[PDB]
Amino acid sequence: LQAKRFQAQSLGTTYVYDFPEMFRQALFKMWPSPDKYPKDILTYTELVLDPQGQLVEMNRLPGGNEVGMVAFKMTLKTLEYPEGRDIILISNDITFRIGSFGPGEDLLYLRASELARAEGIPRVYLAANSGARIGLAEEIKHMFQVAWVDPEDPHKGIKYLYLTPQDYTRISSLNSVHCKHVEEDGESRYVITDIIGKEEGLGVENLRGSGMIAGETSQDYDEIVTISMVSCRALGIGAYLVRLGQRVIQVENSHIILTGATALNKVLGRDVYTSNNQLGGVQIMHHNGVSHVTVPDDFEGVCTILEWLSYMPKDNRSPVPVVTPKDPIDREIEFQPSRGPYDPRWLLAGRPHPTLKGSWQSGFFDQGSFKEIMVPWAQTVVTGRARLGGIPVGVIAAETRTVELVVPADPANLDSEAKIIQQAGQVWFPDSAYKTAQAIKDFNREKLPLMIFANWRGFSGGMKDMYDQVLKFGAYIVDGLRKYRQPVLIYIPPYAEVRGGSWAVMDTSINPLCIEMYADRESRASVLEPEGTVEIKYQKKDLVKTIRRLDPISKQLKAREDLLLPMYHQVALHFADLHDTAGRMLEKGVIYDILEWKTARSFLYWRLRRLLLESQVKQVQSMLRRWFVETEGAVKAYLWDNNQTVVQWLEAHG
Amino acid sequence: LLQAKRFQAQSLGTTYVYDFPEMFRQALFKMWPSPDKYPKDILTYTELVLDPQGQLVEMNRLPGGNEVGMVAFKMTLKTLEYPEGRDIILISNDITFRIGSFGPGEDLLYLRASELARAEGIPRVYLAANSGARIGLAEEIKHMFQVAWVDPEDPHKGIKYLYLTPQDYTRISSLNSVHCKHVEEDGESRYVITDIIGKEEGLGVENLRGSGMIAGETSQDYDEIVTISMVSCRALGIGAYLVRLGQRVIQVENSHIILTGATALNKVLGRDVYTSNNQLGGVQIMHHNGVSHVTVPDDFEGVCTILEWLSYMPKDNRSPVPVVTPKDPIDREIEFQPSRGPYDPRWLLAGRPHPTLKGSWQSGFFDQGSFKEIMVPWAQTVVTGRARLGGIPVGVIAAETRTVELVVPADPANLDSEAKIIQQAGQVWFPDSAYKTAQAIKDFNREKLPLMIFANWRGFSGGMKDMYDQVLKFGAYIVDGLRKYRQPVLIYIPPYAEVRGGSWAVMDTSINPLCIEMYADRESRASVLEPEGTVEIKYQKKDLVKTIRRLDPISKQLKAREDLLLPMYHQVALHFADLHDTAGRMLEKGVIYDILEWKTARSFLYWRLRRLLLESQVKQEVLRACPELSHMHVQSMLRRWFVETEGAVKAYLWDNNQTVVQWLEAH
Ligand SMILES: CC(C)(C)OC(=O)NC[C@H]1CC[C@H](CNC(=O)c2cc(-c3ccc(CN)cc3)nc3ccccc23)CC1
Ligand SMILES: CC(C)(C)OC(=O)NC[C@H]1CC[C@H](CNC(=O)c2cc(-c3ccc(CN)cc3)nc3ccccc23)CC1
Repeated sequence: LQAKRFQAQSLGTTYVYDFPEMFRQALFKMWPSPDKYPKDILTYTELVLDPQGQLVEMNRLPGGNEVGMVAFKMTLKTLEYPEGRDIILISNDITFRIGSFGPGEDLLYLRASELARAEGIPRVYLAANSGARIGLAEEIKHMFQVAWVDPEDPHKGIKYLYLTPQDYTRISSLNSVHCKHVEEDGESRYVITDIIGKEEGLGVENLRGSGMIAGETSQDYDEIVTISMVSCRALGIGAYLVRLGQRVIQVENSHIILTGATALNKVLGRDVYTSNNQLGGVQIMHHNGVSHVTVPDDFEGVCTILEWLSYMPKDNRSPVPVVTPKDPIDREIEFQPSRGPYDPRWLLAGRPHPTLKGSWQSGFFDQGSFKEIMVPWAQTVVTGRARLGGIPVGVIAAETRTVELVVPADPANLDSEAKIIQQAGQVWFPDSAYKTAQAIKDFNREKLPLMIFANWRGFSGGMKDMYDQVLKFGAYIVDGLRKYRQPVLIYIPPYAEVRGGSWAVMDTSINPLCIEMYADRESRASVLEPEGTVEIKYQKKDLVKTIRRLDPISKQLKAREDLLLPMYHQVALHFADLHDTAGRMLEKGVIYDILEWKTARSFLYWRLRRLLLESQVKQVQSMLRRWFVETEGAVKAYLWDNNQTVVQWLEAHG
Repeated sequence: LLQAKRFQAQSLGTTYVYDFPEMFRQALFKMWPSPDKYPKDILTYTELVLDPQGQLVEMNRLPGGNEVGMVAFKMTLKTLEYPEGRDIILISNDITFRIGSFGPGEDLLYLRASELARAEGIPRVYLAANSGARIGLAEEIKHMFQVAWVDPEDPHKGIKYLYLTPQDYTRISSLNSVHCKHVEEDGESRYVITDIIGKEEGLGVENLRGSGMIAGETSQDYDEIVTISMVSCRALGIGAYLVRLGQRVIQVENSHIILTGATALNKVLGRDVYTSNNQLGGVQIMHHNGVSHVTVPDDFEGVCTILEWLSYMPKDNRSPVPVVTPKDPIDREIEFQPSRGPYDPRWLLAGRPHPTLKGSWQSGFFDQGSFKEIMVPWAQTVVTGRARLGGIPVGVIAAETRTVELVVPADPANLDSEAKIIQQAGQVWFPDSAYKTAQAIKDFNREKLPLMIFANWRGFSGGMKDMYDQVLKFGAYIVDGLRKYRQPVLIYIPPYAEVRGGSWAVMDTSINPLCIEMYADRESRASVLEPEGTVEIKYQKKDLVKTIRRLDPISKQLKAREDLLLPMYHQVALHFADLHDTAGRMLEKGVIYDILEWKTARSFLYWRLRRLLLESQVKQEVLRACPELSHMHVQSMLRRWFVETEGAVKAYLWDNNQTVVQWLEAH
């Protein structure tokens, strides 16, 4: 017990059978107000496989593992689900054969993953592995013979390897070797054509059990909630498993590798790499978007899992867990967006008052609810989870400030150095387009609604960015949104803009059943900005036609026009901006309704509470409207355009 | 009379839209074998025009008479694959009508001809020669609006607001072209302009809802039907998006696929960085990154590339693959012999027109002249294309073994940038070639094509820069693409080729056992690690020393004998680890269907693919009436039906592919 408990702590990780006590303890932390802690906060049954190759809920004593993989079906008690929520907890045993994957490790991972898929409950995976198992025939190793090209003289080569007829006969019929009988020199010998071995998990068959678990993981992300935690290391198959599950928590001083540092130096020849953390540590994986969040220790990772889960429904057949809000809906929004650049997280989470202490300047979402993912990667777009009157939502927000990308130096070219790049705010770069698509896909498979705070000038059209695939990454936004199954609320806040190519990828017509567009009183939208519109449709000739109409002096002339030209151009710009308003967006029907920031929280809440209520009842629209008319009256029918009325009605009638 | 529009298109380096149908006709004559066996009405088409209710109607009319800068055609084409005819939808911009800009009607006519191709489940062909979303200003309000200056002496002080005189607010009806707040400044009535709407439709944000409409439709099209796009002259904004959402792109030389022009970007940067639109989205960029699958010198050569791509694709999303009678026999051996060292894998696929003599050809795996590659300059460690195996069209993916020389082109925005040469080791999946592979898998799956993988991978790139460039994300896209694969997948490791660890994992039969079939050659290899790797962890100096003591007569002083024997008994350990990596082991462990031989692999895999295709159609007819039956109820039915007709003496021949195909084709 303490021998395995030492081997794990010496490797910096948590011993596998101690993990459920980290879950029971973190549930106490997440729980609000003691004394009133619930009875049986954490209940579980260890998942083991029987000799029939089938899973069984049998409960034993810790340490008694015959395979280097441990799974548990658990029931957790949370503020979201106080009676309990179920998950499947798979984990690698870092003590047993150094966390390698053999047939028995692949099979348990598969059968527990298939059980979570059948129930539709979250699959939480704990990674600490050495990848697929490796093996040579040790029986054949201590018996095999060599036939040299010159028996003097090891140089010149080898003809083949053989077995003495006594030894070929001794290993039966056991099927461990394929041999061709040969009469050479004067002795009978069995040329080893193929080495098979009388053991499982020696080569090729460990890849079939790797493909098996990759395909299952691939499919789970599409039907259930998958979460992966990297502790110590994730190698080859272990690294691909975390990726296919998409939501990765990387502990500090851990690595997500495909091949090791020594292995890569051995192939390349020279000593390129220093460590495995270099190749796939936090500085690589938290920065390129493979890792969603970093944590100091395994305990903190256990907390981040439950934290993410608190935004997610119980299973794939249950709605989002809406909780009684502590922060009211009847409040205005203290924080006010500026015309110039600002941090979009203020717009979401609020901020401490700029001058006053210890005051808080409120934001769109409920205080303390805004939890961001993929923070260091593709900083021109903000991705995360939040709560709106207790409704957990997926959050996507454009960054308006110029950001800093630090491409690290390539240890492979000794003349390489870190490339520093500036990325302009309100722009979808190849990376930010990828991030926006990825968060769309991830939040859709969590069965979460989506909230986008829109502020985009367009996609980057520069040579490098076009070479780097912006066209391909922008197309993935259009499809992520088309495939969206829950409500999508698109909002342009005050002094924000959505221009040409950006609107086209998120418009109501891509998915009208989910997408709804809301524009602020002070927001803008058009094909080009006024400058672009002015240069094509409001040229110098028209500009001179305007002076010779409005200027009373313009009745010599060239002296008067050349003075007013930069002034009547400012006129043209202002004229063009008047065609880009929310007033025009409403007249044309491209948006649902014009919003006012201070009251946008309360409006969007009731509209969101409505849509989620309306969809559950459906799991047909005219049927819902007629049932309102039937119960409230044909005289009250005008209130069907009022969300609070309809919300309070749906919550009552049912 | 309309020859001026024809002259306006020639000067823009493109074809006039009403001349494209006659190019199709001519291209079908070129692609028709031996005259005069030319079929009656090789091309028959109708023009698709929108009615005033916004509905598509079939019209037989004279050219040059469209009142929207978009044109659509419902074409019936007589080809070798379908001699009685196949249907396509042809949509194209009209570069002479408001410079091919996308307005209200242009967007509705693209959406309606697309939905018709969706509803009919047939190919949708789009020819791009556009200018992106249409822009405009309210011209009426322009010659009438007033400026309220903050200091009118003195206009340099700025603008307070723009307004209307009481006179002009009345004149402007009942027209709803402006929105005003009534003001009393100084003493006279002024109607402040708050919002300019405009009389004419298709100015601002309504064009972007029309763009979102067609974007979402093309995105659906690609997933459901065959999508092909060609680029002539230019593809701007929404136009660039359309070609990409359709995925399969032919870019004509000298044309550009861009989001924003060089002039506008230079104004935005405040620096004269770009000199041409070609530096942004010309073939130098689009053909070198995968957005453009192929390039052609002119509009007629690309019209030929569409029909060429179509010759591998079924007539609709319901039909089977167009199987043509083979001119190149199935009964033949492959002449080209893969080497132990690197070779061009296009020699393994298409052969070569003979090394010594000249020669016609030294035969390859596929039928002569049938291999047609896509994405030639992009991610050169993987080869992607289409080909025919005894007249069966397939998607082709082959690992490249030669060390590829990648030229990273100079960034005119970056001052220290030069044309950089990077080395891409053969047999390795990099962030770019993993992406290229998953792109081909996903795209060929939507063509409803069987896939054939000629595998030779050492694994994925594990270096720091490559891990940072997303090799895990892209490698995972191979898993997701093969799992969702719907037609047979024939993976084969050629002679002297290898599949190691990480590379087998992404493509194993367990990902899609209903589709995936694994075959290995007698001279191929596979395992978790390369011999050198297996020997490094599992056959250490301790075991190496032990062997020296057991197999060396002299080793019975000691330390000196073994030190001069260690470099050689090490090579012996490599020989030992390599015999675990043979096809013999792969077959024993049940990881491969069978061990094949290079010479006879073409004959073998043809009858197995003919079998797989024939049986899948039987399985479909069966699971149409009773979708509760499985693949195995279908397997034993045909198996027992064969029993039981031919034997039971010939029962062992249910395992022979040619025999079952012969029984199938006949029965
Ligand atoms: C440069 C950064 C990194 C900021 O981003 C990009 O590379 N692209 C993002 C974005 C940039 C703005 C663009 C919208 N452009 C305009 O509204 C605009 C257009 C034209 C213009 C003129 C003629 C044509 C011909 N159709 C097109 C544009 N000229 C201008 C001059 C000054 C300021 C803005 C503009 C979207 C992409
Ligand atoms: C080769 C490059 C760096 C261009 O590509 C990669 O980044 N990844 C492909 C990679 C996949 C993993 C593989 C490591 N596997 C081994 O089996 C291995 C090979 C050799 C090895 C060394 C030298 C030679 C040349 N005589 C051949 C193999 N040495 C090792 C030492 C320790 C552990 C594993 C290995 C490497 C390829």
